[PDB]
Amino acid sequence: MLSRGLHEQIFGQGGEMPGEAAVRRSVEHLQKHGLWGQPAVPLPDVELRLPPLYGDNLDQHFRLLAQKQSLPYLEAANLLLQAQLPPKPPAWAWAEGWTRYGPEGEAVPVAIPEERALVFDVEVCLAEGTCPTLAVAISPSAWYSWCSQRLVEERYSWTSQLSPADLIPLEVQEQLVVGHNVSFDRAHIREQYLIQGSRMRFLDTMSMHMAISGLSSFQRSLWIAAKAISSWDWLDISSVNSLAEVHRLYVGGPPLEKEPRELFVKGTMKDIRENFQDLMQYCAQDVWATHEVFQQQLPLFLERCPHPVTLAGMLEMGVSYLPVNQNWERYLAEAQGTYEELQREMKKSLMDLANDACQLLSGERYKEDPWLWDLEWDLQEFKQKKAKKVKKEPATALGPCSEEEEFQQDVMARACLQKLKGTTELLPKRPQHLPGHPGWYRKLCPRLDDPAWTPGPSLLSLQMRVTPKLMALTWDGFPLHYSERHGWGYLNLAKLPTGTTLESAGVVCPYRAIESLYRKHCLEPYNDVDIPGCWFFKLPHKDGNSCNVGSPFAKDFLPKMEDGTLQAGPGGASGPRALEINKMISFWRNAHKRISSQMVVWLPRSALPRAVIRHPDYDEEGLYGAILPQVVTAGTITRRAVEPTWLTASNARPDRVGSELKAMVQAPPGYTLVGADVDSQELWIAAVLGDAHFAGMHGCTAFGWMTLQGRKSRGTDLHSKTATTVGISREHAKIFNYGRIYGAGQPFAERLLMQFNHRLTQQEAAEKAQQMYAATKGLLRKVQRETARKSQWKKWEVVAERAWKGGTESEMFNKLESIATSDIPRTPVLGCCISRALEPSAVQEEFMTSRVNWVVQSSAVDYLHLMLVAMKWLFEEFAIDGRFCISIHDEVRYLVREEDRYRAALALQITNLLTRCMFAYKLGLNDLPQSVAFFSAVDIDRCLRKEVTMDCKTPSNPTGMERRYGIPQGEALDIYQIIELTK
Amino acid sequence: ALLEICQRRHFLSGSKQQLSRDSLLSGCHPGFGPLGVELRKNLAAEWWTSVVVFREQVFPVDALHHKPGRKLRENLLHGALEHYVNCLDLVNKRLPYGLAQIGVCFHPVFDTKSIGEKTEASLVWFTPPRTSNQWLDFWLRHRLQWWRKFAMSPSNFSSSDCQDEEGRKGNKLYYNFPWGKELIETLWNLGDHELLHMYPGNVSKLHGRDGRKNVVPCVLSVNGDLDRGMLAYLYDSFQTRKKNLHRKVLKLHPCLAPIKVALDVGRGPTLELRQVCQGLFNELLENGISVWPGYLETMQSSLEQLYSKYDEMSILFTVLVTETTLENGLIHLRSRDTTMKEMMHISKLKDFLIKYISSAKNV
Amino acid sequence: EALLEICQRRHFLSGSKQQLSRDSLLSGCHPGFGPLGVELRKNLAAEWWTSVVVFREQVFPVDALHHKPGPKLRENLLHGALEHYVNCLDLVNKRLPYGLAQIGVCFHPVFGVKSIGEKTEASLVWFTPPRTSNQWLDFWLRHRLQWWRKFAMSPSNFSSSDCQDEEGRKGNKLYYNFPWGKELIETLWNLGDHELLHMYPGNVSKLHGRDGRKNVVPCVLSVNGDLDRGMLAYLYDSFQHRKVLKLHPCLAPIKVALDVGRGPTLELRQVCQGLFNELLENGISVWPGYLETMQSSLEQLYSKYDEMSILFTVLVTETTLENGLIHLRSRDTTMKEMMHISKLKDFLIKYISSAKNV
DNA sequence: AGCGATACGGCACTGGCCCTCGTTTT
DNA sequence: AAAACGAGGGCCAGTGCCGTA
Ligand SMILES: Nc1nc(=O)n([C@H]2CS[C@@H](COP(=O)(O)OP(=O)(O)OP(=O)(O)O)O2)cc1F
Ligand SMILES: *P(=O)(O)OC[C@@H]1CC[C@H](n2ccc(N)nc2=O)O1
Ligand SMILES: [Mg+2]
Ligand SMILES: [Mg+2]
Repeated sequence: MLSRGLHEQIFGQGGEMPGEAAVRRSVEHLQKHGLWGQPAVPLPDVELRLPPLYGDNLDQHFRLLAQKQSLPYLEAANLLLQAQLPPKPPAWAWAEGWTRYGPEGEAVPVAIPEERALVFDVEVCLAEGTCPTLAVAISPSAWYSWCSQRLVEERYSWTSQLSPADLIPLEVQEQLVVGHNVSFDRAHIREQYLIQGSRMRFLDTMSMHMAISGLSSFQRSLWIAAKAISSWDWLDISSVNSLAEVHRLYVGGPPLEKEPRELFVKGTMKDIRENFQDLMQYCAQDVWATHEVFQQQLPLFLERCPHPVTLAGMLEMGVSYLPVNQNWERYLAEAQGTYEELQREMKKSLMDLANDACQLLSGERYKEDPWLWDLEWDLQEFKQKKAKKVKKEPATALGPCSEEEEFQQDVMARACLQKLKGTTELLPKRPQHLPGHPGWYRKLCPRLDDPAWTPGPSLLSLQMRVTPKLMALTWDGFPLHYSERHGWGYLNLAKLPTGTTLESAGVVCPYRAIESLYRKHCLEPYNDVDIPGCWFFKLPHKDGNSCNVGSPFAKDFLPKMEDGTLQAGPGGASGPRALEINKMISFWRNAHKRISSQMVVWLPRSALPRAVIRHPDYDEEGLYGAILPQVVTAGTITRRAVEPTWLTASNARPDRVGSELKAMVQAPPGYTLVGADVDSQELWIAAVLGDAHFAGMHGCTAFGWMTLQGRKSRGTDLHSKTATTVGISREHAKIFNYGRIYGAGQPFAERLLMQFNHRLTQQEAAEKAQQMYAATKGLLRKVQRETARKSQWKKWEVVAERAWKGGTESEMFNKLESIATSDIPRTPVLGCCISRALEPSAVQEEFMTSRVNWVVQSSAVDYLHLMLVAMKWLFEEFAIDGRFCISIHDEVRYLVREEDRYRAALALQITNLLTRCMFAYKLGLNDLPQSVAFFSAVDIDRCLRKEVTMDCKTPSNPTGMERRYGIPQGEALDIYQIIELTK
Repeated sequence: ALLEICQRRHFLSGSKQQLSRDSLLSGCHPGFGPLGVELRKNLAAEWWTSVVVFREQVFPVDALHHKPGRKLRENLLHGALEHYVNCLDLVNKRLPYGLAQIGVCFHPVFDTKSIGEKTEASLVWFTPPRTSNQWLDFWLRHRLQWWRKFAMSPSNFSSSDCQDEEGRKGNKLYYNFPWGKELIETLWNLGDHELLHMYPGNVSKLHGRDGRKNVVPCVLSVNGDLDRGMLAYLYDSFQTRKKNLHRKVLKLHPCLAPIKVALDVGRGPTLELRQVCQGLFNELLENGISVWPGYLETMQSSLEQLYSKYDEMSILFTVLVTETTLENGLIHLRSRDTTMKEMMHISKLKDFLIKYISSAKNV
Repeated sequence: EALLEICQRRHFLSGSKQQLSRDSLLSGCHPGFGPLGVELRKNLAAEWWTSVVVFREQVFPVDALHHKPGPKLRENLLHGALEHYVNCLDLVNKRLPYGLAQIGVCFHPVFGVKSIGEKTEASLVWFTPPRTSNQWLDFWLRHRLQWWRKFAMSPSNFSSSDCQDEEGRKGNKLYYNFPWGKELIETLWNLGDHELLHMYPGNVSKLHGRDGRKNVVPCVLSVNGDLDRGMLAYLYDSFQHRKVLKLHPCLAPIKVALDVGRGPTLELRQVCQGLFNELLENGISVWPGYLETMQSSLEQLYSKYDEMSILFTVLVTETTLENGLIHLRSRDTTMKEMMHISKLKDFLIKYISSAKNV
């Protein structure tokens, strides 16, 4: 009730728009495809009083909202654009705090620069960071230069107090701060760390540059290479995200000079004061270039992204906030400890293996070793020079008692010793590495004159290329090797000859110990090359490999390590345990720098909501603080968030060490976070882009009917339906689907599905051939399918027809290509054109996949912006405290309070509903399906995570530490209206 | 189960043949050798460093072996509990705080009538009831970590969570011997019962300032058998397939290793400026590193003989002084972990040893 | 006197009210020791083992059982060292005369009913040929006397007495002046082979060791020192309106203590924790008085740190958080000095190393 | 026209510039 | 006695595989 899925709505009375012929074609298509076995399972309709609409449509609703939410900031930006610039001061003031430079650049001591808008670029001595040291900010009125307290030589103690720069004005509109990578500067603002607030928002010129004339990483790679027939036309219309480059692109003035010494990251605080004026000047150049770039970018951005939703969305997306406490420090210490322990064990075992294998140097018995014969095995003993002379060989030149009368013979032996000592020092010069030990052992050791010297062979690895060959047996064989690729593995007769000859002089290669090792292995070039495993003699070539890349080293083959082949020796279960150790510290190895250096400002009990103090938690001399995620507002593609740490933060896995990083963001007492994850966005997006193109309704496609049919709650989604084929649940099927939509390569889907399902290649290939029915079909000499009924003809002139191309049957890639064919904005819906470097006008463009992905992912990001502005609209209109936002592409979490969590979840549901209705309205009709209108899962708890129930590794016990629990949601939250008076 | 000959040949134990697993695990053994008591010495010192020194609020306690009121003490926990008040006075009633002591205990054993003594290192940790379990888990992880290092295979040492007959939580530590796991250290959380029984009169002298309030201290306790531990490291040090070539050597950690370096005389014979060996000797012992003197000798044999003799004694390095070194000043050196000849300078050798041990203590 | 009362309040001895007398201290009956006393004894035993490890050629450390092997507690520390003689003959390769040192807790009956007392003594059993036994006995006499003389504030306080009998041909006993009564501190006897020949008959062909192509059953030297009596000796030797114990720097339990001066601030605790770790990193015993919790006076604080025999007292004021300067204060001179916090470690280490002389 | 896509880092390995020292030169 | 050329090791940026969302 009715039309195969709709809810009670007041978003337009009319309406149909029937399309009888169109729906006849859709019905016939879905009959021959064919799907006509409806389950007839009506979802429980919801009757609630919707918030007041402003009219006429929801388009003008979101438009007016986004406009009134970004109006003061647009005003401030306009104040920056028409700003008449006063010249730089002749000298910079060396005083703490802010210094105003107005008429003729005089020095006027100021605590806080009171301006509507300004540019900003903060400096910070990395040598003892992460505390700000210098800052420069220009305004439409005059200049400002801020110095930190680092003007007096003391022995400071950095616990990250409220030392960051003060920028916000007190009450007892309003602010806008622009800058290149503005999030980094925001992180150094004094009043941005508070629980409440804030009025001040930020505008990033880097993100704006990315939105206007951005380029993909693949493009960046060959852009900087400038130092595929028409792939070099966009080279001068776009640039990399660097400040100098973006300035050379948008301003095109003289090349700004960068600091040649990199004193802020290479030097200490000492050499900074020696070059204070110069560094100040450089910072000024930076904020000035940033100013110009902004001035040139704002109108371009406003032109290319006309809808205000993107503007306000980008405004709220830049003011993220992560509250934390001492548990953060404890997490750091514990995780680092665990990591150091596991690494200690691993390196201990490996160096143990490396020590007992060094003994077979004497005498020349290493040549027999089928693993250790490639490396050095050197024996050095250098050096000395003659100075003593002459002509005499220096190479050969039981009595019981009780004497002690020679009391001072000890100091005689001592004197002789010291006198002998200080006469040999001038014989050598520079202490080289240990020559006695073989070369492979020298390389596997730290230098003697190294400040971080550890005894024995260090630098063991995991993932090196010497140690895996040092011990491991090789796939029912003996030797492993590397040249262009390591041991071949994972990611009508054929013959190949053989040969064996000697000529001298090369390294000796054994091949009998190999055969004998094979004999010992089966004690429990051809043949045995297909499925079994064996190594030849020399050659070296492929002669039976599946992967076209190689894998040094095998670090994700645990099921291929705990099933016999392959194994290690010596010996036992040391192999799979080593792989386990590698798997555990894999995350913390490539992230510990980002996590430990992740700064955090602790706010004192004087500058925090006293309503939290009233709440029965302090907690026991506990410190409460926070950290701003420091996120680039818009990075390719499309204008997604870009953050070094929190966007690549590992989930809750009982295997990984720092797997708790996500659940360490604990909300302050009295407060709680309420968030949600769209399930699913891009799939339903592609679905809509299909059905809206085919006809008017949402279920008039083969692909678009299955997306909005399944429920994740005690049911089966499309991803889950493909995961139960079987099939692998569930993320793998998601990768398979989303990988299929953006180019279902036959070998890619092959090795992928074969990697995830673990079976034989034939049946797998059958499954793929069954699943490749979706993309089929498609379009002198050519593919045997055209616009004509038959391809065979004689001298038939038809070059005017070979301009159409599109798939058939199930999928809807034709529309995704339709948006990828337009040489004009290509912006659905909304509705923002991107990159002068990917726009097919004056571009080959040969970047199709990136553009299909651009379409759907842009729909996803506009979905995100819509969610942001929608959530912001009813959070200020109603009494919902805590508006701070924390978004991760699909998911989005708001820092609310314990008494306004359910109404916030209700706000999330309303938001999702309105946004879905928006995507429905932008293509027609305004009507939308049932199992897609509202969220299915709403997380409401203290720390943020994936599922409501969370286990972990490092702290072992989650609730054992001071935590709580989560709550699934749901249908019980649909009883608390948006009005304050509930329950 | 064949390294016993190495323990007898090189005295880390008694030369008596009657040294069964039972006689060693019960503590009825005739005694340890000089290298064995030195190993145990360094092990106990390594305990004292990583338990008492670095961590504050932990003070040494001297408990008696007997009672004023014949059988001796079974555990040095009670004697430490008797020194609770006085040690509360020097800490100014600031708990959590602990008392550590390494003393020999006497255990009555019915051999299937005798009594076996064994050295134990115990730490009694007086901690508030609010944070008892937390300190239990803390000490569990840290003790287990302390034992899992110094080992060539840390996988052997394990832990076991167990409850009392009443419900008190506790943890045991095992080592995997060739015949199965064996208890080496035990940790328990006594619920202030014994302290309440010892002081029935005034319980006011038992209150400890938890912070903003004085509470009755929950008594945590960790007792570690250093004999079974010494034997555990002794087995762990000794080596196991397709190695193609085997050599007898026990790989003890350079920190707890009995003799650090071994000084000898090569080429041989050379008279009479060999008094430099004495210089290097006193110089070495002055820095607190163990050095074996190879002066008066009957061998006069293959170098492999005394090399294996030093490898059976887990000696880290073998420094060789010959006449060429008497000429220039570059003595020879043979590491145990990797048997390889290496030339080096004298004071450079001293500082290399000090740095070797110091860095071995680290990561 | 007024020394036994400052050993109770500063935790050198265990808590007692009746068994605190000198007669009960001289006896093995206890009320054992306090942390300061334990550390003092540990340092003393350490220096003992150091003053015999430098001795050529080689002396092997051993441990003897406490109870009777045949079913009881030990009186002397000789038998257990005689049991490991034949075994340690192999390690010395039967080459030269050699000894066995060991420090252990021996017992002795103290006299209602009679009880049992304990004492931690350090013994050395030096096996040496009969022709060169007396000379080596005089050698050990001199070396032990000098050993007690090094850490002594006064060499005249320690004395050496000679004696002999029918069982022991020649023996020497080391006394200590209190001066409430000279007491026994260490015994040096020259027992014959009778003690050793009694536990191995026979076939006594094992006992005789090589002495320059000569087989001879070695005479036994019995060194037996008391570390508790020595502890009390140095305690009375250090006691000097002032009440300060001036124990030897190499012997003193806690050699430095650092507090704060400025009001309770976290940064002060940070700096003091840093200095704490730095000082403990180079093996320097440091008393943490920065906990603290009040820091009342300074004179009674210095009095407390002088009654605990702390060499140097360190004060970390608020200026230290600017210049790094810190307030040192000696014990033997009580001179209020000031120096940078970075050069403190080197100063303490050099000062301790400067006390190494004989 | 043919295609996983958008990122974020990490460690292992390498050819090249630069400084130091010795073998070789008035 | 004095000028010159080659060998060795560190700092540098680039590249190939892998780590995560
Ligand atoms: N490899 C990979 N590539 C791509 O391109 N995506 C993107 C495709 S869409 C977007 C969100 O996906 P999701 O949130 O992880 O999943 P869901 O299907 O949106 O709904 P759920 O309920 O969570 O399953 O990420 C995601 C991938 F993982
Ligand atoms: P995480 O919780 O696994 O994922 C969070 C979001 C979903 C979309 C985005 N993402 C994840 C993985 C991949 N491969 N690509 C993405 O865009 O992160
Ligand atoms: Mg999703
Ligand atoms: Mg997602």
